[PDB]
Amino acid sequence: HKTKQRVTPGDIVAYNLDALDVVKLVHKIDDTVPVELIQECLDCVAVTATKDIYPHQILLAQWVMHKAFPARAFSHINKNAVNHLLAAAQSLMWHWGFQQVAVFMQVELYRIQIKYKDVMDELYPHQRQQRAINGVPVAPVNIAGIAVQSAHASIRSSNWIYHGPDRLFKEAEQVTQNKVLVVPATIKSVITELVIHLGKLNQ
Amino acid sequence: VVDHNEVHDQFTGKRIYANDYNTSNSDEKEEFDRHFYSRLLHRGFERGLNHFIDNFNEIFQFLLDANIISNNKSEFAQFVAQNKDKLFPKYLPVPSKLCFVATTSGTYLDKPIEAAIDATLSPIKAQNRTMRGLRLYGQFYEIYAKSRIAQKPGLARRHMFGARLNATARAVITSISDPHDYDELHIPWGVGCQLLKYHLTNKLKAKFNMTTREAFSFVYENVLQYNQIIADLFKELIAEAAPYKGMGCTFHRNPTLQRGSTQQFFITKVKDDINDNSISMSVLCLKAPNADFDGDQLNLTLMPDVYLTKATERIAPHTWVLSIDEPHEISGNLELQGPVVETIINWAHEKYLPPLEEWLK
Amino acid sequence: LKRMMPTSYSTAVANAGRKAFFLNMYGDDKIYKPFPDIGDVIRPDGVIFAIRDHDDDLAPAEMTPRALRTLDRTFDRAVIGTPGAKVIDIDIWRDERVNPSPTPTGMDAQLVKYHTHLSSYYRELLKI
Amino acid sequence: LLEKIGEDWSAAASVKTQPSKLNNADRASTPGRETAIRSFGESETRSYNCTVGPGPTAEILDQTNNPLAHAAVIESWLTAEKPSSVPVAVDREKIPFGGSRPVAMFDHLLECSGIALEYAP
Repeated sequence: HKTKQRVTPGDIVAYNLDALDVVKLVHKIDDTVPVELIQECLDCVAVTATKDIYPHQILLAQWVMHKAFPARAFSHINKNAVNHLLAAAQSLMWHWGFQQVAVFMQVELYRIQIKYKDVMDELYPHQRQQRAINGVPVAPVNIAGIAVQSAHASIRSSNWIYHGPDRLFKEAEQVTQNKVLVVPATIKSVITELVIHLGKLNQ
Repeated sequence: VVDHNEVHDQFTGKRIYANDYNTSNSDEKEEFDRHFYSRLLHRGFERGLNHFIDNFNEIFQFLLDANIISNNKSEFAQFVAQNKDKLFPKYLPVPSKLCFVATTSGTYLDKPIEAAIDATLSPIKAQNRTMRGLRLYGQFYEIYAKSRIAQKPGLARRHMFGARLNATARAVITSISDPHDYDELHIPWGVGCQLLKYHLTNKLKAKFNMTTREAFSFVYENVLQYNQIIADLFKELIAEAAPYKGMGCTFHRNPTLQRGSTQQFFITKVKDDINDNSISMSVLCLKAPNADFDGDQLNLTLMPDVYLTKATERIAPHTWVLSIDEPHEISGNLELQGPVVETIINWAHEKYLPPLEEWLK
Repeated sequence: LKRMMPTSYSTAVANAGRKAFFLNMYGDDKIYKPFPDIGDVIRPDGVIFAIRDHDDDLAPAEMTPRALRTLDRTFDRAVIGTPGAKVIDIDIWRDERVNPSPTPTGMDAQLVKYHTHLSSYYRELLKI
Repeated sequence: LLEKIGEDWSAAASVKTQPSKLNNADRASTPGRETAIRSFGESETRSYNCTVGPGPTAEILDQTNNPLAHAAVIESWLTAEKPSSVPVAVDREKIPFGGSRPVAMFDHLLECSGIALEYAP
């Protein structure tokens, strides 16, 4: 419930109260977001409140909205805070056009390729150095590639059940005979398209 | 006296009653020790350990023999016969993990921790080992109530009577030589910027469109730097107190013997000079504690509520005006200082007018 | 009181390795400077060489040029000193025998800029 | 000019707690000290028990020894429209008395001994 990296009690309750202000948290990142697009994701917090939280949702909510909320505060906040933060991240990824990844936000459990490497090493210049062997010092690998590889391993680990807005299910192309998700094969390409966009808003 | 059989069937937790009854330290000291461990007649019936022990009756006492050779107490038999259930049940509780603190290059332990011998364990030898463990239990609890409770650094006289309160400050003191009131305190910029942090966060989230991270950065950035917005928010926070002059606070002295050592004042003005780090106090309140400007650091606590500020009215600068020695006399703490009196002495006791003979002639 | 003005000399020391790494203050997005140079002025806030913890999965959130410039007052370890003060001396020690480099690339320019001069000075001092 | 100028001041609205709010290390990460000041000693709480009533002087210690009351005073400071002059911060209907950490520790240490400190008419 708490970590050994000691934080002051009293700063915890401030992040418990600022995480409920969804509209100010999404308008500090991008002010050109419609209010009904936030409300359609915000109405679904009453259904997923009795469910569990999985670390791929925490990673996708910690990556986005870092300009108005710290990522390290996610392990020191309650359930009603992370539900509103997942709804805010779902609305922020729905507005930006990344509909293939924003479905996996409010959900109940049942390296870098050559196309993006040149711009991902440009937007993230700080890379992780690797150990050489019999000389020949290899090029460093990107830490954001390790992060998106961990997110891709966390997404495809198990099957999923959608608990969210039906308009988001109708925007993206997913067929259904029951309420189970279908993971596409290009799901590693869209999240790398998100982080680069997350590079383009920050750098 | 608590029924030990009543506490071990109403636990409803993990229900691990067998701690020593199941383990045998067979490659279990790496798991059972660190994860778990890291009414005792021998306390009261301990007048028989001079050079001979009257408790050599080992097992199966069936205590009904009234052979009491003791001159200190006669109501001990009434204490026994009042509640006969004493060390009868089989379920004796284990102290929690919070009572024992285990790091660094050398594993440091404390000397009153001598209760781990019971965790490491013919009937005539096992029955002797149970009472050996019971005497070790008594020897542990007596020395833990003597060395960790009875001492002045301990749980009772240091932590059970309050220590290290929140929303507090400690700084040196100056005086206010101004036209002012008798209950006014001037908090400096560096003390007031950290004592009122969530108040500034609330005012910055209400008056401005800022998150709590940007508000925390704006608060912590302008501690050693003056700016107009934090000063205006301080003036607003002072002006928000409608029936009081400001925020109610308490002010202490480190030698606290008399009534005047603990007073209640009101924060009325935050200073603009960042180099001045001192709390400026009233002149008339300097006499009731023995407080001078000799480099002494004085403590201050902030009352959050209105009910707490109304309850702290019993300690006020007007409460020590009447003396506690004479029945009808105001005490000497109301007396003015040296340079306050000397100007009135030079003004009133001056050759100002001719005498009464020359005045009517 | 302007003629009675004492002088205070202070020394602040920090470490950054496998546990945690530095932050990018005192410069724009085209340079990296964890500390002011010798003969520079400290910022109006007293934060000098603030330290951020070492994580891997928070790379698009924390290891971005926007977050390296801003300072979080919580979940961090800064060093607060005097706002108006001139930097007099800088001493940098370095263990350079570890085969994995814990610090990422682009952050160890100003460190080795002092470390090479100190190593050359001590090398001449041992050579004499 | 002399030694001991005014620089050893302290101010802390919230201090880190023990895994009970004492910290002693290289504390130079904040402008000014952030340590809790022991303003309430034994003689101080004795004078606050005699002059102030015994009721409201236990709430000042219960707002520190209980972390829930320490969170509740910051919640009342951050949820009110006026940060100063708040009537009630910690109501005793949701967070009642009896959740002090050293008091419960002493009660547990005396309960493992086999006795209890209570009273009855």
